Amino acid sequence: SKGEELFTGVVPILVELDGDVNGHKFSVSGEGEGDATYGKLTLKFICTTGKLPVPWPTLVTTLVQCFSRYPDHMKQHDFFKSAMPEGYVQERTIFFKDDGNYKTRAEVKFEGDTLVNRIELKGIDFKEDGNILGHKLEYNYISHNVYITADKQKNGIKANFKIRHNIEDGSVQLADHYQQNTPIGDGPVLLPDNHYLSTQSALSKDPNEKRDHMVLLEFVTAAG
Repeated sequence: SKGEELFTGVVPILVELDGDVNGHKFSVSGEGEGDATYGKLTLKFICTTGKLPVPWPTLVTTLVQCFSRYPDHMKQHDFFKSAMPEGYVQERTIFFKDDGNYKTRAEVKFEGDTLVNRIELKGIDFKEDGNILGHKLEYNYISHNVYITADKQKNGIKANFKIRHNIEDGSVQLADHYQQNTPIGDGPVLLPDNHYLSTQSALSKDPNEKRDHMVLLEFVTAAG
């Protein structure tokens, strides 16, 4: 089980995101640690360019599934850890219903003992007065699952899932995700049988942090 050993204890994480939505540029940096044994992620993200032009909840999925807890009987289906330390490229298109879309390209890999997630995000066709640019989304999270399937044609995995972002009027802003992950090394990786990753999220704020930011606590477990 190559790559698994790199996740046996607590691992420091660094996230770097460069975005541009409807021409509005922004950057986000994140730091924290992951404990894959418990499928636990603890991270704090900061918008280093000022005010985030989009809702923090809409960036959660974009901002390291290698930290998921895979039950012992499912260890042969952990594509994410198997690609380490070289890593994998993670790409998505996220369609916000009745609004614009995000296109993301990220590289997740180890740089020394730090697991790094470096992201490029481009958003187009958003409504200036819509739920995203207008910041009309509640600061929380309710979606949990994603069905992961193998993508042999690309020697990786893929997934399609909907994320629901609660709005104050009781309605929901849908964010339809289409995902594809491919290894960075020419090395071996595990192409998994179908399964789910179920994530419990928790968004919060550091009462003593003045910069625009997001504190995130997540627990992810594989099943199915």
